[PDB]
Amino acid sequence: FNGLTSPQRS
Amino acid sequence: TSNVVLVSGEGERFTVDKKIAERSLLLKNYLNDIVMPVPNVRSSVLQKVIEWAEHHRDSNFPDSAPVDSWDREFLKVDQEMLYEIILAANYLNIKPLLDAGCKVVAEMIRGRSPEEIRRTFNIVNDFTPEEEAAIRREN
Amino acid sequence: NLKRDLITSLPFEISLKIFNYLQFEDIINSLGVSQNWNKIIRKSTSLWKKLLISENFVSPKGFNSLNLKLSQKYPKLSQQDRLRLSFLENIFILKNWYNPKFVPQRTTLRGHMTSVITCLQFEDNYVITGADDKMIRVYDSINKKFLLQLSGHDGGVWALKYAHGGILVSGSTDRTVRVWDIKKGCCTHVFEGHNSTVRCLDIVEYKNIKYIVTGSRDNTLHVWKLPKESSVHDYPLVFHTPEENPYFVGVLRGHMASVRTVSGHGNIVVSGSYDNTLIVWDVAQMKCLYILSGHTDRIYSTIYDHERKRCISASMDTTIRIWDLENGELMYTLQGHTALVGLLRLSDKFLVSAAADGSIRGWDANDYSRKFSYHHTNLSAITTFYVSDNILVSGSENQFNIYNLRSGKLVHANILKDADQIWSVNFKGKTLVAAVEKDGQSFLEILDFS
Repeated sequence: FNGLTSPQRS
Repeated sequence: TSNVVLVSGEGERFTVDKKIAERSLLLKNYLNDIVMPVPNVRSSVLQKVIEWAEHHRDSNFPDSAPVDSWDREFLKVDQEMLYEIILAANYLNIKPLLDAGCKVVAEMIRGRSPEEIRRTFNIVNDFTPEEEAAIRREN
Repeated sequence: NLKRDLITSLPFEISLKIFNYLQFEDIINSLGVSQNWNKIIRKSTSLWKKLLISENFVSPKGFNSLNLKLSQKYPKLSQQDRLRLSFLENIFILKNWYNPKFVPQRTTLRGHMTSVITCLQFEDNYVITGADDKMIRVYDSINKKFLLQLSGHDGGVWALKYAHGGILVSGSTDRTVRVWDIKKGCCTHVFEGHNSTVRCLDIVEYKNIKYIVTGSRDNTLHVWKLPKESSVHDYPLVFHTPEENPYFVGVLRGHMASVRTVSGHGNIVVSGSYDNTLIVWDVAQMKCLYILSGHTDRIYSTIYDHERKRCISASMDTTIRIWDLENGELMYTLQGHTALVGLLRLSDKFLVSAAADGSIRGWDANDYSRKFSYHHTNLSAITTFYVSDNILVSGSENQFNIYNLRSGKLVHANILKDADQIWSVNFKGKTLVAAVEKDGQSFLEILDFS
């Protein structure tokens, strides 16, 4: 985990 | 090397090296435009100013910093004398001396209560009992 | 005897010089010495200006804005008294932040339906949060309570920006940009146009007109005018097509990958992308000014330093780059992290960066010399931090830390001990807010340092 949450692919 | 003569308000002549005396920006500008009057400055006060200037002949000043140990002992005088030294430095335009004197006055105030400050300078507490409390609670 | 009231006797400017050599405590005591001393001290603006500046409560450039704000708050006080009252309040608050034996009052409030909070704004006595539960929640930071939930997005909310007067803009995975009015408790505008997730956004004001700039996973940025308030509808005003949207300005194409970060001021906007490049845009001309190439991996964060006309970029390549926006040239490469650098903040004196290895670095905001260095002891990735000239607050898994930037020392490490994650942290003055996770749920934490 790099600390930065990201949305999932569309 | 040449000298200038500075005359105190008591009419007393003080001989001092020219370049040393140019510590006073008033004197320096006076030459640029030899005896220079220093009206309304007591002899003993002028004498102190010169002593300070001769001591600091090789001193370089900017441009908060604390008072140099020689200055602290030199400015350890009675309040009237300290007052007049400050006024003379201001008249003669000697900023570093002016600064030093102001730092010494601030040291008299530092960490002291209002009552202790009053005793130091013999100041009358002219606050009414009401106004005194209102100021304490932060105006 | 020979005693003399030197402060009264000396010319005003000289007695003023004396007070400038004193600490604020001595100045406060001096106010209680006599009516004349009291008058002399409350006469100077500069005295209190200097103290405010010396404690980093304000910058020279920020002074005018502070003064006006103070006039609005204290209409019937002189400028001098305004500045003194401001200073006393600020120094009281700061001392609490710095006191390791001080503990703030804590308010814990329900968060979102999901445990992860994606974005947080803290302005104007509002705390505003977004999550992947498609909701936006608004809180009152004064009374420390929940106000209302803003619903309408058909996808998760991943970007939020507060404008003014209870107006806010959001970006979502539903590809829409939404404008909200808090005081009406509804969405006023839905702007469509993006062909993918709105990943980031900023709002700029140029020539007294506010513009919205939105970065997306469609590799583009869209520019929109922020709609003005109404006087005396069918809310929300939906705009399915950009060309038929009078608030639509244009599209900024240039990036070959998702636009991850955006930072703007006035007519200048900087975007950072997963294509390892940044672009400096002129949103007045809708034209590319510079392409900042050189990073060898994804750009995760950028700041437009408009005061110095520079750009700061943070990358997965572990480097931070400083760019000169007068010529588009590289100035400096900063190497103080060994992992993804995804977080940047700029205070008046510090550029601050945080990395996925748990490291945090402070650089001088002007010459980028090293000012401070911190590391979360569990070596977990930094998820969030916030900073001023005086205080750093940082968060990561199981850790929430408050640092004194003057002494360089940790003040508190356990205030939010029960938190499992810190998703977002923000503070101003006496109020510190954090969106956290605890036992599979999200909460909003509010800490009060008054």
